[PDB]
Amino acid sequence: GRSRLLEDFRNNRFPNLQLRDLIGHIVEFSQDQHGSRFIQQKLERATPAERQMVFNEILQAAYQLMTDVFGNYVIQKFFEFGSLDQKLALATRIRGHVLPLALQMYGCRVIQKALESISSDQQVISEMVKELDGHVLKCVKDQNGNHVVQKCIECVQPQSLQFIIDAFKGQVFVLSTHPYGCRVIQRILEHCTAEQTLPILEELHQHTEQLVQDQYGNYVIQHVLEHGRPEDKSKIVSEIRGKVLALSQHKFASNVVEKCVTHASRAERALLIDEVCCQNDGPHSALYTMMKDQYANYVVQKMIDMAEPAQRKIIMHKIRPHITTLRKYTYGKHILAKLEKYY
RNA sequence: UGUAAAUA
Repeated sequence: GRSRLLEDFRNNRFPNLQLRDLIGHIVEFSQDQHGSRFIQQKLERATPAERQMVFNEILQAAYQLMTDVFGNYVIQKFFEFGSLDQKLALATRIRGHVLPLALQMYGCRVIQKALESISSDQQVISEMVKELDGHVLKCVKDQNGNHVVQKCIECVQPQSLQFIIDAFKGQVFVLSTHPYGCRVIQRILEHCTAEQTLPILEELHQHTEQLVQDQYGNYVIQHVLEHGRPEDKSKIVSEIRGKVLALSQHKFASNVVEKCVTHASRAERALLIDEVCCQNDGPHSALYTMMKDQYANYVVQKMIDMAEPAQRKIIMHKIRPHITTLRKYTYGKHILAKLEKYY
């Protein structure tokens, strides 16, 4: 039941209310949208004794607030402004309940806030992260849990995350096409050890042809091209070779092709470009097709940018006559710029 | 001229 004090506050009868006046009422106010915003605001100016007064009360109902639409922000504010003993005490209230919280709309924010707020070497977060063991795939696919999984990878020591890696065994193809999985895979590639990522990268290479044309998979492949080891870059490039023209005209894979052109060796780059500028297969100039394609024109620009002088001259000579052509097409109207300021 | 997730 709504106390008179909260009713009175919601009616603006206490225009200069001070945190101290909420003794006994902290939990009630935290579950109220306006009272919660009030407590959030005052915690940022509150003295330490005042924070502690509020803390003593929030600790008593911590789990309840953590899953509350408005109270979860009060909990988060102590992960922001509390001392370590306070944070650890609150995290103690998460422990035992990590899985349900991680799947809960509000609880999942609390968990991420703790992970960002408490040093990874503290026994808690260790205990907290292990609670996800046996539930990793369910969390990864969940709209709330997938952020919790990403935050663990971002904040915790990679060695303790071996269970996540094992969880992904044989699932890297499927999860890379997944709206959240692809994000989880990318955090793994950024944060885990070369030993842990070995099996991930293996499965990525196995399905590169399929992943470069996927709405989410294309991002995972680009990530390896931008941040991976050269030997993995080289593997992805070998899958593109022979398929430049087709993949260049593809909404998703066109992007992968650009990254291949950028991140390949000079030798590899030259062979990719050769496939476009200096070959003959059909009554059409591969370059002509690409120039004015909505997606491929971007690939052509990267090639012009990255080409050796020789290959660039040929690309320019083969575009030169098609000025009027380009004119009509929207997409040729950056290629034309480079042409004019080259001749 | 072109693609990326859950609170008041």
